[PDB]
Formats: sequence, structure tokens, C-alpha cells
Amino acid sequence: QVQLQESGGGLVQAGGSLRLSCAASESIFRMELMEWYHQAPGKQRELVATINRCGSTNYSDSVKGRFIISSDNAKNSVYLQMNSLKDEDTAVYSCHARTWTSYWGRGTQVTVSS
Amino acid sequence: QSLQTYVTQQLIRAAEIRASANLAATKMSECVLGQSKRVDFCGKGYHLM
Amino acid sequence: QSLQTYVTQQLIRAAEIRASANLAATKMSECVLGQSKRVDFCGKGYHLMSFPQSAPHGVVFLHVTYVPAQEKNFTTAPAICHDGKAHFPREGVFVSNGTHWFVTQRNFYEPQIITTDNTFVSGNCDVVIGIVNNTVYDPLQPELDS
Amino acid sequence: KKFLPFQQFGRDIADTTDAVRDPQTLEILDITPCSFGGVSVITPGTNTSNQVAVLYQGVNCTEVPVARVYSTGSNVFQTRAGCLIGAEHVNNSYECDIPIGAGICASYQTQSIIAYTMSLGAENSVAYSNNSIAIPTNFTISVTTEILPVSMTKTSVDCTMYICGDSTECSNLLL
Amino acid sequence: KFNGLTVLPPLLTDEMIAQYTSALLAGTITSGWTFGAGPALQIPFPMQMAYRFNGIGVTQNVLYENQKLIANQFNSAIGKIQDSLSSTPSALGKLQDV
Amino acid sequence: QYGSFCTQLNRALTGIAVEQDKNTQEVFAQVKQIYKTPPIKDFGGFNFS
Ligand SMILES: *[C@@H]1O[C@H](CO)[C@@H](O[C@@H]2O[C@H](CO)[C@@H](O)[C@H](O)[C@H]2NC(C)=O)[C@H](O)[C@H]1NC(C)=O
Ligand SMILES: *[C@@H]1O[C@H](CO)[C@@H](O[C@@H]2O[C@H](CO)[C@@H](O)[C@H](O)[C@H]2NC(C)=O)[C@H](O)[C@H]1NC(C)=O
Ligand SMILES: *[C@@H]1O[C@H](CO)[C@@H](O[C@@H]2O[C@H](CO)[C@@H](O)[C@H](O)[C@H]2NC(C)=O)[C@H](O)[C@H]1NC(C)=O
Ligand SMILES: *[C@@H]1O[C@H](CO)[C@@H](O)[C@H](O)[C@H]1NC(C)=O
Ligand SMILES: *[C@@H]1O[C@H](CO)[C@@H](O)[C@H](O)[C@H]1NC(C)=O
Ligand SMILES: *[C@@H]1O[C@H](CO)[C@@H](O)[C@H](O)[C@H]1NC(C)=O
Ligand SMILES: *[C@@H]1O[C@H](CO)[C@@H](O)[C@H](O)[C@H]1NC(C)=O
Ligand SMILES: *[C@@H]1O[C@H](CO)[C@@H](O)[C@H](O)[C@H]1NC(C)=O
Ligand SMILES: *[C@@H]1O[C@H](CO)[C@@H](O)[C@H](O)[C@H]1NC(C)=O
Ligand SMILES: *[C@@H]1O[C@H](CO)[C@@H](O)[C@H](O)[C@H]1NC(C)=O
Ligand SMILES: *[C@@H]1O[C@H](CO)[C@@H](O)[C@H](O)[C@H]1NC(C)=O
Repeated sequence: QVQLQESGGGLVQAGGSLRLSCAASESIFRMELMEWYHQAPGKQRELVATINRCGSTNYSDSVKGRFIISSDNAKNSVYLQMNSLKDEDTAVYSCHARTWTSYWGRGTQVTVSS
Repeated sequence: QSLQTYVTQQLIRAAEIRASANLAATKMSECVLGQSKRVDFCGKGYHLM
Repeated sequence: QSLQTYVTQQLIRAAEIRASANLAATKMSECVLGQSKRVDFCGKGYHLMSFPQSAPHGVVFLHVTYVPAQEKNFTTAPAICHDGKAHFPREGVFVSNGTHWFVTQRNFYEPQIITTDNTFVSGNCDVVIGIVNNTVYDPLQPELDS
Repeated sequence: KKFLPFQQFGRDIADTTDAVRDPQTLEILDITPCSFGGVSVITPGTNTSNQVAVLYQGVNCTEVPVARVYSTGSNVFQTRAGCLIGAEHVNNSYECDIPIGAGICASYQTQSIIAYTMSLGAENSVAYSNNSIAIPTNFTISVTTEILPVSMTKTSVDCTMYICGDSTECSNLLL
Repeated sequence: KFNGLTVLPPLLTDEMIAQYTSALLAGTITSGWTFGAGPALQIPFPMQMAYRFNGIGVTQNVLYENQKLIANQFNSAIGKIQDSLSSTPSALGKLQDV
Repeated sequence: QYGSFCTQLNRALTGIAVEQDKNTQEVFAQVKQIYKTPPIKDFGGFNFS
């Protein structure tokens, strides 16, 4: 089984609403760190939002005000809602986790039409 | 008791091998990297290289 | 049986420590009280002298060593032919800066004029391979003239 | 292996049954142990980080899942020493920090642990000829340091006290 | 072999042992004994030998007048040791003992 | 019930195992660099093939 699978990618016009949802088989709670990475074409990977085990939440400067990362403790996963989409937000999104060894997921290529 | 005997034997052999290795290291350091003057340390007769 | 195990292990450790102590004693005797020609025995490089210093359950050394700095390429000659004679350096090598020939020691650059002082004569120029021809100056004719 | 018609078991090492013959069907089957191995942990300084990498000794990276969960296949790079988990392979080569074995070494570099083949040292070629020499034109005096143990702590233990502390009966049994 | 007994591979593989030996041989051949103390310095081999000769107490002109004979003797001795190692099975007694 | 004998035996064997690699590295790692002979093999008649 894929220990962490991501879902929610696709095409969308600018200014829409979207919710990236990546779920992991293991408990999201002993994992101690959830994070999201998206890489623009021709650019390096960058961090989007991090949520530690304690509950501290951080967002990148181009992420504040619109993107909010959340994790419901009913179905073990982490949620990330996008809104007011702009064209350079188009990238390949991947959510990262690290209990004591790096884990990675694939897919979720978002395109912003403008 | 068998395991204890084996371990003691191995320790003694390891000490002997370590002594041999130290001698070999000194030989490498002196008889190879330079011209020694100690008689019969490198080889029989006067040592050259 | 536990006591027996402990005693045996202690004996082996004591033997190893004794070997180390003997090596340290030899180092004390040689590297400190005199100048030793054994390479890499008293620190990397040519050994000059050393000073010991106390440490808890041991001894520490401070070797003082000599190492060469920047060098220079040179054109070399095994021997010098003057008048059908083969002159050899009494000590050192024959070096040339492309134009003239000089004699100097091995481990420090210091050119000097090729004279009868620094060389002796043996054989002819028909055996030694690679001997170059040159004029060795003799420091007696100038005194003969005056 | 071709058992003789009167033979039941097989012991090539004379203490374990290598092969046996089934009674229901006279075919013979060889016995192989269920595999095993020690577990070793690669780690940088405890206060440097918390990421660690585990090493299984001398086992194919196929039985390691069914063997702290492995959590499926995530960089299960295989080496001669065994199965290495939690470190990426690097084509570059540097000096050793944590010797794992068989020319492999690992260190913590800013997925936190990288493993690389042993790098022997800086390569250098000598400009050799038959009529060229080199002579230093200057020097430099250097001072190094060496440490050697001399004596261990002088210890002595009592005999009866450890064995039969203040007991007459125990001492009487001892003698 | 199968009751908790294991053999671990040595840290240094034989290929890089051979590389170490090759490096040492190249250093000795092309730099005399200089490279053991500091920066390696090249020096012709027929000029390096007479230094070792001086260290024994023979003037260099002795070597400089017998070069072919010394080289031939050295080659013959190397060939002889090559043959001798491939002849006596008991030469490698100590390692086989270990 | 016999204490911690296995720990001590493993410790001793591990010490031997480490000391072996220490000996090898000591006896061979004597040069900080790697040299190579020139492709030309002219050493005034001397042969090192
Ligand atoms: C090589 O060394 C010779 C030394 O004999 C140099 O010749 C001297 O050069 C100085 C510099 O002008 C003159 O003042 C001397 O009169 C020269 N003496 C002789 C005997 O020629 C020569 O210049 C050096 N060449 C190089 C390239 O270093
Ligand atoms: C030999 O090397 C030493 C350095 O090891 C040189 O000393 C330095 O010389 C420069 C001038 O070129 C000064 O600015 C430095 O302060 C000196 N070093 C120290 C520690 O004082 C020295 O000049 C060199 N000499 C030759 C002849 O090459
Ligand atoms: C160095 O010695 C080797 C042998 O000891 C020489 O190799 C031989 O070369 C001849 C041809 O000249 C062949 O017929 C032999 O079969 C070779 N022997 C081996 C063992 O390979 C080598 O030529 C010598 N080096 C030089 C420069 O002559
Ligand atoms: C642990 O709790 C989470 C709620 O966050 C739940 O989704 C998950 O199924 C639970 N896992 C186990 C093994 O009980
Ligand atoms: C100067 O030294 C170099 C060694 O780095 C050598 O290759 C070169 O031939 C030397 N120059 C001359 C003129 O010999
Ligand atoms: C050095 O080698 C060259 C060819 O590589 C040769 O022409 C020259 O004679 C040699 N010099 C000596 C002194 O043998
Ligand atoms: C060097 O000079 C002498 C002087 O006559 C001459 O005979 C000889 O041919 C020259 N060359 C050599 C290589 O000796
Ligand atoms: C026992 O096994 C044999 C062959 O394995 C079979 O022919 C026979 O019928 C079996 N006995 C019974 C009672 O089924
Ligand atoms: C803590 O880590 C720093 C560097 O990360 C290091 O300098 C220091 O020695 C460490 N302290 C301890 C107690 O490990
Ligand atoms: C592991 O099993 C595969 C299966 O074919 C085999 O190719 C490989 O050589 C094995 N590795 C070891 C170290 O035995
Ligand atoms: C090292 O480079 C080779 C190509 O020369 C490549 O096939 C291999 O995957 C690389 N190794 C790693 C760990 O990327």
C-alpha cells in the first residue's frame, strides 16, 4: 500500500476554490510533522505549509490569507484548501511527512487558467 | 562454559595479532618511507629500499 | 564464576596497558633525550626535538618538526665533464636555472659556484650517462696571477 | 540429494537434520533455517538531529518487510553489508564519518543521512622525468600532539566479603 | 554457520588495498623518500639510488659507473623471487596458520 | 537469571571486530594522497613491471 497518497489535483481557472487532500495509512498523530511541497516548472521545490504535532501552524508569505492547512481526526489525513487562485500557483503539489524517515507522495498537478 | 572458553581464546589471539600489526606498521613506516640504519631490521645486510 | 571472568578480563587489559607503557617509555628515551632519525616515530616530518607534559593516567608529547615549504623545478645533471674528467658534488646536486650551473644542498635552495672545493675527480666522461659538459672554476689561478 | 533407500534423515554438519524424508510421500525435503540477523542503527549526534537509519546484517532486501514498522518500500537501497533503510545513495564520494562496511560510509548532510562509496583521498600526479628535480626554497616549523596511556586505576577487591559477606556458613561452604 | 554465528565484511576492500599499495609504490619510485615528510618532490631514479648508496658509505661514482650491471642484477633478483614464490607451497605459512 | 553475560560477550567480540579494522587502517593508511606512475617506464634500465 502507498503509505501516503495525495488527491485533489487538476485544472482550474484563476480565483477558484480547491482542497488538496492527501491521506496516510499510518496515524497522522505519531507522525509528528505534516508539510506540503509544490515545485514550479523550471523552479526549485518550496515549502507551502507546515503543521507540527503540537499544533503550531506556519504558512509561506505567498500562502497567508488564502491557503489554510488542516487535519481532521476522523479519517486520518491532512487538508489544504486553496482559494483566490492565481496563475503562478500552478505547480506540482506534494505533501511531506517525517516520523523518523522521509516520506513522499505523487500527483496533484494543479493548473491555474488565466 | 564453552562460550566463555572460546571468547577468552579469541581475545588472546586478537592481542597477539595486534602486536604483529604494530610491528608491521613500524616496518612500513621506516623501511619503506625512508632509508633505515638499524641492522637486520629491514633485511639481511645493508638496507637500500 | 563472575569473579573469574572479571579477573581474566582485567589481566588482559593490564597486559595491553603495559605494552602501551613500554612504547611510551621508548618514546621518552629516544624522541626527547636526543635526536632520532627514525621517520614518523616522533611525529610527521623530520624530527627536531620534543617536550613531554603530564596528563592524568598518561603522558602527552609536543613534537617539533621541520617540513619544506614551496619548491621550484630545476634541470638536473648527474655529473659535470670539464677536461675529460668527471666531477661529482661532494654533497648535494648540480642544478641549473636554464643558463648557468650551480651546486646546492638537498633540502634548502642555495646556489653556489661550481669549484674544486665542492667536487672531486674520478674517471672520465665516457661512462656516466647524461653527463653535461661545463667549466668548473678553480680558485687558485686568480691567486697565481697576483 | 539422493537418499539411499534405507536412509531417513540427513546431517551434513552432524548436529542438525539438513534433510528429511516425508513418510506419506517418500520424496525428501531439505531443511533451511528461517533466516535472522542483528539490527544496527546509524545515527548522528543526538542533539544534532533525530533522524536515524537502520541496517540489517547480511539479508536480502526482500524478507525485510516481513522480518517500529518498515512502512513499505521507501529507499530500500541494498548493499553488500545488508539492507540499508532510510538513506539515499550518492554518486559523489567523500571521506568517511560512520563506517558501515565494504567500502560504504554514511554521514549527516543537509533523507537526512546519505550513504556513499569510500573516497580514498585527493588524487595527484607527479611531473616525473629523467632530468628534472624539485628543491624547497623555504620552510615551516610545525608542532603536533600525541597521547599515550601509562597506567590504569590501581584496584583490589576483597575475596570473602564479595562472595560470602559476613556469613560464617557461606564461608564454611567456600573453603 | 547457522546458529547465531556471523561474519562481517572488513571495512577496507581488497581493491582499495591494492590502490594504497600502488600509491606507495608510485611515491617511492617517483619521489624518493621526500613524500613521507611533506610535499612530494620528483627526482630521477638513477640519481635517487646514489643517495641510498651514500647512506651506506659508498661514493656515488661507484654506482654511476656500473649502472647496467646493477639494473641487470635487480631484474634478475626480481625474476628469481617471482619464481621462488610460485614454487614453495609452504612460504605463506603464517597467514595460512591464522 | 544469570545476569548480563550475553552483553559482556557481545561487547568483547565487538571490541575485537573494531580493533581488526583499526589495525588494517593503521598499517596501510600512511599516505594522505594517491599517486600514479607516468606512462613512460624509462628508469635508466630498471624494470618494475
Ligand atoms: C640564472 O642565474 C644566473 C646566475 O649566474 C643569472 O645571471 C645573472 O643575472 C643577474 C641579474 O641581472 C646579473 O646581475 C648577473 O650579472 C648575471 N650573472 C651571470 C653570470 O650571468 C641569470 O639571470 C639567471 N636567469 C634566470 C632566468 O633566472
Ligand atoms: C618563507 O615563508 C615565510 C612564511 O612561512 C615568509 O614569512 C612571511 O613573509 C611575508 C613577506 O613576504 C610577511 O608578510 C609575513 O608576515 C611573514 N610571515 C610571518 C609569520 O611573519 C618568508 O618571507 C618566506 N621567505 C622566503 C625567502 O621565501
Ligand atoms: C620487465 O620485465 C618483464 C618480464 O619480467 C618484461 O616482459 C617480457 O617482455 C618480453 C618481450 O620483451 C616477453 O617476451 C615476455 O613474455 C614478457 N614477460 C612477462 C612476464 O610479461 C618487460 O618487457 C620488462 N620491461 C621492459 C621495459 O623491457
Ligand atoms: C487513530 O485515531 C484516528 C483519529 O484521528 C483514526 O482515524 C484512526 O483510525 C485511529 N487508528 C487506530 C489504529 O486506532
Ligand atoms: C616546472 O615544474 C613543473 C612541475 O609542476 C614541470 O612540469 C615543468 O616542466 C617545469 N618547468 C621546466 C622549464 O622544467
Ligand atoms: C631522458 O629521456 C629522453 C627521452 O624521453 C632522452 O632523449 C634523454 O636522453 C634522457 N636523458 C638521459 C640523461 O638519459
Ligand atoms: C661537451 O663538450 C666536450 C668538449 O670537447 C665535447 O667533446 C662533447 O662532445 C660535448 N658534449 C657532450 C655530450 O659531452
Ligand atoms: C495412506 O496413504 C496412501 C498413499 O499416501 C494411500 O494410498 C492410502 O489410501 C492412505 N490410507 C488411507 C487409509 O487413506
Ligand atoms: C549540540 O549541538 C551543537 C551543534 O549542533 C554542538 O556544537 C554541541 O556540542 C551539541 N551539544 C551536545 C551536548 O551534544
Ligand atoms: C536477492 O534475491 C535476488 C532474487 O533473484 C537475487 O537476484 C539477489 O542476488 C539476491 N541478493 C543477495 C545478496 O543474495
Ligand atoms: C550515478 O550516475 C549513473 C550514471 O553514470 C546513474 O545511472 C546512477 O543512477 C547515478 N546514481 C545515483 C545514486 O543517482
